[PDB]
Amino acid sequence: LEKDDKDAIEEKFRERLKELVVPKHVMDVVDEELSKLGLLDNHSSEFNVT
Amino acid sequence: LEKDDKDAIEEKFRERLKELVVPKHVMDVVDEELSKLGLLDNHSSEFNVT
Amino acid sequence: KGHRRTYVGAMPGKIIQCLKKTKTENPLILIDEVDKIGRGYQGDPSSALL
Amino acid sequence: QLRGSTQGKILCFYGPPGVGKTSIARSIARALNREYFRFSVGGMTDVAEIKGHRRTYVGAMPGKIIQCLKKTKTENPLILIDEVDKIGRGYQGDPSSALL
Ligand SMILES: Nc1ncnc2c1ncn2[C@@H]1O[C@H](COP(=O)(O)OP(=O)(O)OP(=O)(O)O)[C@@H](O)[C@H]1O
Ligand SMILES: [Mg+2]
Repeated sequence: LEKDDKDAIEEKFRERLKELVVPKHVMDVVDEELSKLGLLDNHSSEFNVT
Repeated sequence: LEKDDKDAIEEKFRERLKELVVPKHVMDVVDEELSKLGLLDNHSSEFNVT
Repeated sequence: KGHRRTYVGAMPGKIIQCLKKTKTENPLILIDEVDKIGRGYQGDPSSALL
Repeated sequence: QLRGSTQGKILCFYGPPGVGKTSIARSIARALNREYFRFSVGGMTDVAEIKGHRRTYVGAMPGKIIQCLKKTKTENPLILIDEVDKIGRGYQGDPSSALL
């Protein structure tokens, strides 16, 4: 199923970040907002801004 | 019981407050803001501001 | 640039309409009134236009 | 080369117009092999172009330097601010302080 429009976003952004030597400071922020993006409704304005 | 809930968000603040000794004056304002925070539906912009 | 086809009425941006209405891939597009572009919410779109 | 790892600096060319101050920037960028980018500062008043936005606004996008980071994959591009001499400063509150 290619209908997934939530965890697909999670895996895409999580994969894009691997190569960089991320500072832990930003790593915490990106992880938190990933956790917040992964629970939200797909079509709310909050999901698009996130 | 298992799985995530809003009270976990309520909790991570509380624990952050548990160590440092706050003045009694601000001990209330945080209390009422917390008690308000649970009742909101999470997608409302008011939840973002609070 | 156009919308993300999530928002209401998310028609493609103007260049795509010109590509459709002209029904050929090599129109002589003609920008007009360039002088007073800029100072939007984004500062200006001029970068993308460049 | 003598002091180990790569490092930044600042410089300021100055001279009569049309003498080639700009072309040498692109040539130096090709010589040192780091990526190039440039943007005017002349006449601007608000700081948002150098400073993005608060992102609670409906239309905000990160300031242009962050776009240049998004394109210039390098974390040390040769930015070239240009024509600072006629920096816009007529608005109340200097953007130039943010530049400093
Ligand atoms: N020393 C030089 N050798 C070859 N070409 C030159 C030289 N100096 C200037 N030019 C020519 O001048 C053109 C623009 O030069 P440049 O933009 O550096 O002028 P400028 O002094 O930067 O003007 P301004 O500073 O007002 O932007 C280029 O196309 C370049 O080929
Ligand atoms: Mg020049």
